[PDB]
Amino acid sequence: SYNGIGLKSAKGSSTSGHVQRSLASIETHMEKREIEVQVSELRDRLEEEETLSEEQIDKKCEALRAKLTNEWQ
Amino acid sequence: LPTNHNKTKLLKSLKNTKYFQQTTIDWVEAGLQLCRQGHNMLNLLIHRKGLTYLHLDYNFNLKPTKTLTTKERKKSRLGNSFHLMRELLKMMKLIVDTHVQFRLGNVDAFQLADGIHYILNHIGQLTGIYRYKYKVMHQIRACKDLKHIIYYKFNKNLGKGPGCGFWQPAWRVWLNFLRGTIPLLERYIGNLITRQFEGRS
Amino acid sequence: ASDLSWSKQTDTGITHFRAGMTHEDEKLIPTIFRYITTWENEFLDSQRVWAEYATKRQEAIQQNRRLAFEELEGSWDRGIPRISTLFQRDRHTLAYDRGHRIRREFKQYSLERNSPFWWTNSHHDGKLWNLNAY
Amino acid sequence: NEWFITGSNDTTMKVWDLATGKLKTTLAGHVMTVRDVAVSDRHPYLFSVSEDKTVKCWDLEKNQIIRDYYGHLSGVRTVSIHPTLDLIATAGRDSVIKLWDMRTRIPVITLVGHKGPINQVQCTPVDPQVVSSSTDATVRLWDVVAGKTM
Amino acid sequence: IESAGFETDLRLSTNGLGMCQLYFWHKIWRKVPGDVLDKDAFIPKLKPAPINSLSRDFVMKTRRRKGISTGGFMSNDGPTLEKYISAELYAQLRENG
Amino acid sequence: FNGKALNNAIPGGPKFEPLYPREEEFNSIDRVIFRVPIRSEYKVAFPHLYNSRPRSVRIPWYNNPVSCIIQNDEEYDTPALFFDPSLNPIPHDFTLPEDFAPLLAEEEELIL
RNA sequence: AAGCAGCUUUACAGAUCAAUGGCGGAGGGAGGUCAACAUCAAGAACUGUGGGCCUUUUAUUGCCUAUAGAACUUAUAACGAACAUGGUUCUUGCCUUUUACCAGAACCAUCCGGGUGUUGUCUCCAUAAACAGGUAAAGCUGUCCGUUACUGUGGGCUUGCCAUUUUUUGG
Ligand SMILES: O=P(O)(O)O[C@H]1[C@H](OP(=O)(O)O)[C@@H](OP(=O)(O)O)[C@H](OP(=O)(O)O)[C@@H](OP(=O)(O)O)[C@H]1OP(=O)(O)O
Repeated sequence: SYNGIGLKSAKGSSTSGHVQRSLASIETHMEKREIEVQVSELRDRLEEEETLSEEQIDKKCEALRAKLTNEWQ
Repeated sequence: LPTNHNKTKLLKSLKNTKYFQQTTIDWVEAGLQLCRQGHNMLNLLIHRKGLTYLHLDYNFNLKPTKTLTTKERKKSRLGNSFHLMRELLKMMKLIVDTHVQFRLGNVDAFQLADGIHYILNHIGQLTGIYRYKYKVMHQIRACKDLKHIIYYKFNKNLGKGPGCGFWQPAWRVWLNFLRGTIPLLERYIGNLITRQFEGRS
Repeated sequence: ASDLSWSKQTDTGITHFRAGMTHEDEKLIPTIFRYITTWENEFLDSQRVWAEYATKRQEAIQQNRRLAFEELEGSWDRGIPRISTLFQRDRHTLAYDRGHRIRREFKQYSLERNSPFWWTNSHHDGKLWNLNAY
Repeated sequence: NEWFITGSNDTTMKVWDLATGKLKTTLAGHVMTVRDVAVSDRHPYLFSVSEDKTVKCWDLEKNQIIRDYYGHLSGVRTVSIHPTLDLIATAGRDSVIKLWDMRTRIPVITLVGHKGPINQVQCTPVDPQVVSSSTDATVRLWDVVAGKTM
Repeated sequence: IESAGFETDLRLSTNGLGMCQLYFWHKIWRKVPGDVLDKDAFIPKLKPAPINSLSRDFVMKTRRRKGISTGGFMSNDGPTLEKYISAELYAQLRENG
Repeated sequence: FNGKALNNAIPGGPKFEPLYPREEEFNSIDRVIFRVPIRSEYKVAFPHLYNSRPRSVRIPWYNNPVSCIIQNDEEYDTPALFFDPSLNPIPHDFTLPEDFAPLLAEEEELIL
């Protein structure tokens, strides 16, 4: 049985077994995200340039956050 | 798998007696003598049983001389063994007689090869072995199938017609048949000949 | 022929054809199923020709003429039961034949060789097929 | 002692289980009533006298018939595997014990002298090597070499 | 999923001269054409599914293998409504947008 | 041998009886992605992959390397070593004695 | 790879014409549609010799090691690059019962053949091969016989070559 179509055997059916193929077939959220980004940037800046102490960076970051808040109502 | 301790063969067990003798003859003489001796042996098998009205012709056609009784149809039927001998000797006599029709000067070597390839691909027509042993049909189908290959590789630019005589693989198929039914005929004819001499158990 | 791993699962389209009884000749032997009208195509036609007969009978009562069967020709061998039953020679005798279906169906319990047409009766239904064109 | 086989009149020997009482296989090579079954001691065989006139050998590494001992003149009733040689002792209705070489399937030594059908044959490793008994009320002790009732 | 024996196809088309080696070390992953959530995608049964309805096919049958679906009908995809959108306002806003 | 053991035809190959009479949730069309119709040449090529339940199946010989044999079929005109027309083109002090010869420098003929 | 030194060889010129010692010899080569005996389906799988270790008395099993050999087929596993047939049992077909069958399986066999080793015989061609002991077999051994064991010509190569830190031309 080629392609699983034909017989088990030509013997038994008493046919020829000649199987042939058929020719018939949100805004608030966004704002928040922005704020976060800004904060991150600030942090990065601090890291880059003179901010081994935490208080400074934290302070600056806080200020930035406050500013952002003010801006968004 | 073949047997490994088969030191005995047939002809090697017959050289070692005082009765068989070695010689060198032509193949055509060996074939004509096996035709003569096969005719004598089948004629004596017939004539020991008393079947003197079955005129076994020289081409190994068993024909009743007269129309029979039923008693002369019961003793004059024979099994697959005797008839299988008769049909293989028909086959061999066709082979040897085509080689004789060559050797006499009548027919060409090309026409010999086509005649042989006609024999070895019409055993089911020229002879009649298909009757008494039906697995011969396997080999007959194979011979027909070899015909169907060889006539469309011999005749690419030749079309249709006789003349093809590449008889080698059909010859191999009938030799493999004989390889199979040497011991079959040994047992069958051994039982028949011991019924003729020794008798029924 | 179709995929016998798939054919026991879904309604496969007829994607292949196995050859039924090949002969060496190319004899296109006609088959009996093409010369027998299928049942839906008998029953829609039966509703049509019996609507035509009931309309012609209502008109022939309105015309007060007896409906001779030279008019129904052409529709003489159509419909189940056949129109040719209506003008057979024993219609007054077969007027009183009731229960003939099961009488012909229970012949198999009292006959050794029942006819294989246990279901039809040409006295009450007529010949439902015609194979003289086959 | 993993199993015991019971030949029966429905021609089908069945191999039952001692510890559980289960079937495991069914050996149905005969066509007549299986009369005697004798499982070998030093061979993985199973000799099954039926009244098919056939003594069949069942190769228990295969559960197949391998050998069929023909030569009995009527129905056979009993087997007796000689426990320290390669021969089996089959006897039956034909009043004569046929010894059988298990290789060549030849009736080696016929044992002549019982009158009626022989019912039960037993083999010993030392002479009397065939202790048989028949319906003529005789328990004959056999000499396997001489073929005579000792 | 489309190369179920591309190698033997190149060998049997070219009568033995071709040779194919399929590999996945540059681990590339391409979008199947057609949407997942396309419930109005036609699915054939014996011929392969069309291209624009492939992914709807490639979801569904795998779901029927893993038991997350509930039968051989065209529903039981992965919707937003089954996971969290259970109140009617979220469902009607998602279908109304 | 795989075509015989799997009831399975090859176009040039012979047909046999099935060695096993095989009849009848898991492998239903509900759970089958139909992309590649499994031709029987797959089931004879890779017999353990494309066949649910094979047995008595001999492991088929997976391919030889790509035989690039040049046929030299020009009328006894080409030498034994030459650049065949089907071959792709290729797009790319210290002193010693004068009598320092290569190996096999005694003979001139590269081919015979 | 020219040569020289060295080693070996045969044709030798040579010392004894001894007692030595190597090599070779102590009844040939090619074969043959010659046969006889082994042997050829497997822990990938084989034997020789020797030691040692286990039974309740060291016997037939079975291992660990040491070395010398494994011819013949074997991996897309098999003596055969080819391929028949028969038996039993099961399952199909043809069916009208059996033989004869369809055609698959399983387990077995039977035939045409084949390889290798040894022994022997046969054919063709040749020709100190002397004496003594045995086995299943041979210069196996003892006595023994040619070139000859101490130089040179002629061939072959298993080698080396054609002072300035680590070897051979000075602590
Ligand atoms: O009858 P066709 O279908 O045309 O075939 C015939 C037929 O072959 P088949 O045995 O297969 O039928 C002949 O065989 P026979 O009639 O002799 O039995 C054979 O002739 P030969 O055997 O004598 O050779 C002949 O072959 P061609 O005529 O080419 O020699 C061949 O014809 P196709 O070649 O067309 O098949």
